[PDB]
Amino acid sequence: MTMDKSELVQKAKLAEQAERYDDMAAAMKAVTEQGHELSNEERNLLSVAYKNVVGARRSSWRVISSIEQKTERNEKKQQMGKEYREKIEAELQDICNDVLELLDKYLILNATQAESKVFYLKMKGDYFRYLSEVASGENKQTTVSNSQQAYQEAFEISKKEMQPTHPIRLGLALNFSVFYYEILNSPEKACSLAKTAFDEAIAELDTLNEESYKDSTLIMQLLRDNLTLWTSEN
Amino acid sequence: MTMDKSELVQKAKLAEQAERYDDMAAAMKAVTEQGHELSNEERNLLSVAYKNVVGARRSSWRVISSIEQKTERNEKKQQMGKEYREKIEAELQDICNDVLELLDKYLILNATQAESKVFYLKMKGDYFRYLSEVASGENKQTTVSNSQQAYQEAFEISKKEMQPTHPIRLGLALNFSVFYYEILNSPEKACSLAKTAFDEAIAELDTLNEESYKDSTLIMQLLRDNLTLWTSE
Repeated sequence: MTMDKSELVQKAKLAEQAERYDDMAAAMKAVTEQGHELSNEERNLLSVAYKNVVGARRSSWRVISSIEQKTERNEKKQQMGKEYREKIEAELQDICNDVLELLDKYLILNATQAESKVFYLKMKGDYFRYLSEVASGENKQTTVSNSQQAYQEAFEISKKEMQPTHPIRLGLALNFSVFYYEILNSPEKACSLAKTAFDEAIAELDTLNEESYKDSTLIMQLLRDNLTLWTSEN
Repeated sequence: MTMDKSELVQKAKLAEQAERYDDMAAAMKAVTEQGHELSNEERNLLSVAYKNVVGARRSSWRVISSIEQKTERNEKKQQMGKEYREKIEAELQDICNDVLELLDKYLILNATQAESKVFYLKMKGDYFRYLSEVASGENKQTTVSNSQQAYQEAFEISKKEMQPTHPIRLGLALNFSVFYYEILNSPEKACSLAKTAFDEAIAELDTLNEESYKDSTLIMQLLRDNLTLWTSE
């Protein structure tokens, strides 16, 4: 948008406080479309806004999907359940596609440092993952594959360029391992990935911190908890 | 759109389960616009949908208003708080105005029994009251006056036609008394209305019935609590 960036950012913050996450996302999409690299604060606002927008549609889709499954002899209740589920699905797809287009058009190509690049490639993986959850047929294999590919690309960059305790690297490992567990139904790959990322970070508990170690240890703990759970479920 | 009434109702119910109240409201608006008197189930769906739609905006408006009064020294910051509040205010106005138009064009004129008519006039009062909360200047006096007028018209019918324990009649007295107290700053009139409604209901306990016993006595208790609070001030 042609609106002042600082005004759009302030509107995003107000929208967040008002719990008007569709407004928050529109403000940050407008900031993105100015075509400058986002600051850390701006990137976080964009990410929170769309998480919450897509989150609301995912929750509605789960509720309506349950109703629609559940055998329905009543012709109008059944047909309206299915049509409404389809309407929510399309809304969700449109949101994810809008994010994916921001990523491909502005965010990934304007990213000039490895950490930002990893952050955005991770987000691409996350939004393909959301699309996967509602996809069917060939489109499902395609979205799953695209999600894996974005997460893998992020991950190789993060291993080459970032410290293993960096919270963005750790957050990627968390999400990627959970992708394997929940989307690909592969607890073995999920464990293998989470274990390596956890062990690599452990090898560098030489952060500083003692004052700020928790920026890393809190996600490390999430990885370690998944590992213990997964190992004690197989 | 091509949906028939049964489809729209089913959609409204699905929308409610999904917490998609804007969709719920749009479905009940379309049902209304078909021009038939609403069933009791339908009238309740419409009321719940719009309560939730408007309630969300009002909640946002209160949040923004509070932030705007903490500060903030900016050319933007106080200015953006005000502009964003104003955006919320126009959204709220558009919702209330849509309801008011449904009420003026379909609901009130198609109502064939007193209880419906009172319900919808009360709602007209309620939605002019919501508009008042964000109005300023001359438009504020106009919305307040319109709220009072609709509540009054409802009240005159209810006293003539409905039992004093009827939950709609009691709910009207509650909302109307609270209007006088909170919006018009007239505690004496507020107390008088609440006290009369409470006293009339209590004199006719045998008109209570199993189906609406709880609904009635809960409102009667609200009226009695306001009365105790107000008289204490």
